[PDB]
Amino acid sequence: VSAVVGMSLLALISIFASCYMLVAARSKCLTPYALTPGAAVPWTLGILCCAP
Amino acid sequence: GKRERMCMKIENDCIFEVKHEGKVTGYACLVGDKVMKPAHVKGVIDNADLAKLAFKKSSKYDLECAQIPVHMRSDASKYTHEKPEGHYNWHHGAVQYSGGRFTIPTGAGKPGDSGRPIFDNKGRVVAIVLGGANEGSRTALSVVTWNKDMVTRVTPEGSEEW
Repeated sequence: VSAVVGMSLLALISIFASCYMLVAARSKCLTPYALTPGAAVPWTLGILCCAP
Repeated sequence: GKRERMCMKIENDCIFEVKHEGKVTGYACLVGDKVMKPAHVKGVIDNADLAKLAFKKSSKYDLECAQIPVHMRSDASKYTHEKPEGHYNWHHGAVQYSGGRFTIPTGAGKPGDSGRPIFDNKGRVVAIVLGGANEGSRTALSVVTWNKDMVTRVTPEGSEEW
């Protein structure tokens, strides 16, 4: 029971960290286009990442 | 003369206050279809619905941007990105742009005046001032531009934050 609990906790923490770091990378990549006045994200980028 | 009059007229409607502890600290600008506000200073915007909305802040670029409420669209500011070398207008005296650098003669700026927009010959905004670095009898201005779609920071050595 200790081994299965530890393995489950490790897997959950790994997937959580990976998802959080990926979404942080997305936010960092798409941040500068929202700051430029006017302008518009490329449709390819707007498809590969959900661009408002 | 009349140019200063029109600059004051547009400034009385575009730039907004930032308030803290009985003292004004910073100025926010309404550029194009977004709101610029340098993120380094912290305070309450002297407005009702401007401070009620949600912002997007970047510390790498030291700024924060917002989307206009639909009821202030007409109070635009006619953004632009062309930057010919030469003279430009500013609320505290004309600036000189040369060699990719912004220069002001000695200390024409006050410490805490970060956020003043700069207007071109036609009155369109080009850059927002962030800081300054004094050398000799001149001061180089660290500002941000809007070349194409990316925002570029230019900062000289020894720049002190305003």
